[PDB]
Amino acid sequence: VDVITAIKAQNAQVAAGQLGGTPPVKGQQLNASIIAQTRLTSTEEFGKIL
Amino acid sequence: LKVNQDGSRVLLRDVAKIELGGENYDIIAEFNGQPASGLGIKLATGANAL
Repeated sequence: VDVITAIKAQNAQVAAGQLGGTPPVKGQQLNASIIAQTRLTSTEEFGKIL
Repeated sequence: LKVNQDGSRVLLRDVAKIELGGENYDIIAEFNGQPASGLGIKLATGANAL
Protein backbone atom coordinates (compact mmCIF):
# COMPACT_ATOMS: atom_id res chain seq x y z
CA VAL A 1 0.00 0.00 0.00
CA ASP A 2 2.84 2.39 0.85
CA VAL A 3 4.58 1.62 -2.45
CA ILE A 4 1.37 2.22 -4.41
CA THR A 5 0.71 5.51 -2.60
CA ALA A 6 4.28 6.71 -3.14
CA ILE A 7 4.17 5.82 -6.84
CA LYS A 8 0.84 7.59 -7.28
CA ALA A 9 2.09 10.70 -5.46
CA GLN A 10 5.52 10.99 -7.10
CA ASN A 11 4.51 9.91 -10.64
CA ALA A 12 1.68 12.18 -11.78
CA GLN A 13 0.70 15.07 -14.04
CA VAL A 14 -0.39 18.19 -12.14
CA ALA A 15 -2.24 21.07 -13.76
CA ALA A 16 -0.34 24.22 -12.78
CA GLY A 17 -1.81 27.25 -14.56
CA GLN A 18 -0.50 30.10 -16.68
CA LEU A 19 1.49 33.30 -16.22
CA GLY A 20 -0.40 36.43 -17.19
CA GLY A 21 -3.50 34.33 -17.75
CA THR A 22 -6.88 35.85 -18.44
CA PRO A 23 -8.29 37.93 -16.84
CA PRO A 24 -4.99 39.87 -16.68
CA VAL A 25 -3.99 43.16 -15.08
CA LYS A 26 -4.22 46.35 -17.14
CA GLY A 27 -0.50 46.29 -17.97
CA GLN A 28 0.37 42.64 -18.51
CA GLN A 29 2.90 42.06 -21.31
CA LEU A 30 4.05 38.43 -20.90
CA ASN A 31 1.90 35.29 -21.08
CA ALA A 32 3.54 31.92 -20.45
CA SER A 33 2.25 28.47 -19.57
CA ILE A 34 3.36 27.06 -16.22
CA ILE A 35 4.76 23.52 -16.24
CA ALA A 36 4.76 21.48 -13.03
CA GLN A 37 5.13 17.86 -11.88
CA THR A 38 5.21 15.52 -14.88
CA ARG A 39 5.27 11.75 -15.18
CA LEU A 40 8.55 9.94 -14.59
CA THR A 41 10.53 8.70 -17.59
CA SER A 42 13.12 6.06 -16.58
CA THR A 43 13.73 3.24 -14.13
CA GLU A 44 16.21 5.47 -12.30
CA GLU A 45 13.51 8.04 -11.52
CA PHE A 46 11.15 5.35 -10.21
CA GLY A 47 13.90 3.84 -8.07
CA LYS A 48 14.46 7.27 -6.52
CA ILE A 49 10.84 7.44 -5.32
CA LEU A 50 10.97 8.09 -1.58
CA LEU B 1 -14.21 28.81 6.24
CA LYS B 2 -13.00 29.05 9.85
CA VAL B 3 -14.24 29.92 13.33
CA ASN B 4 -11.57 31.82 15.23
CA GLN B 5 -10.78 30.74 18.78
CA ASP B 6 -11.52 34.32 19.84
CA GLY B 7 -15.08 34.02 18.52
CA SER B 8 -15.00 35.86 15.21
CA ARG B 9 -16.29 33.93 12.20
CA VAL B 10 -14.29 33.79 8.96
CA LEU B 11 -16.38 33.96 5.79
CA LEU B 12 -15.52 33.35 2.15
CA ARG B 13 -15.88 37.06 1.41
CA ASP B 14 -13.19 37.74 4.03
CA VAL B 15 -10.55 36.03 1.86
CA ALA B 16 -11.89 36.45 -1.68
CA LYS B 17 -14.05 38.53 -4.01
CA ILE B 18 -17.26 36.76 -5.03
CA GLU B 19 -18.83 37.72 -8.35
CA LEU B 20 -20.57 36.52 -11.50
CA GLY B 21 -17.75 36.53 -14.03
CA GLY B 22 -17.22 33.92 -16.72
CA GLU B 23 -16.08 30.32 -17.15
CA ASN B 24 -13.35 31.62 -19.47
CA TYR B 25 -11.82 35.01 -20.25
CA ASP B 26 -9.92 34.09 -23.42
CA ILE B 27 -12.37 35.19 -26.15
CA ILE B 28 -13.35 38.87 -26.26
CA ALA B 29 -15.68 40.06 -29.03
CA GLU B 30 -16.20 43.60 -30.32
CA PHE B 31 -18.57 44.82 -33.02
CA ASN B 32 -17.50 48.12 -34.60
CA GLY B 33 -15.55 48.73 -31.40
CA GLN B 34 -18.51 48.11 -29.05
CA PRO B 35 -18.53 45.19 -26.58
CA ALA B 36 -20.40 42.22 -27.99
CA SER B 37 -20.84 38.47 -28.01
CA GLY B 38 -21.99 36.16 -30.78
CA LEU B 39 -22.47 32.67 -32.14
CA GLY B 40 -20.30 31.04 -34.78
CA ILE B 41 -22.95 28.68 -36.12
CA LYS B 42 -21.65 25.89 -38.35
CA LEU B 43 -23.70 23.95 -40.88
CA ALA B 44 -24.50 20.29 -40.34
CA THR B 45 -23.05 17.85 -42.85
CA GLY B 46 -25.38 17.44 -45.81
CA ALA B 47 -27.78 20.21 -44.78
CA ASN B 48 -29.35 23.02 -46.80
CA ALA B 49 -27.64 26.30 -45.91
CA LEU B 50 -30.63 28.46 -46.88
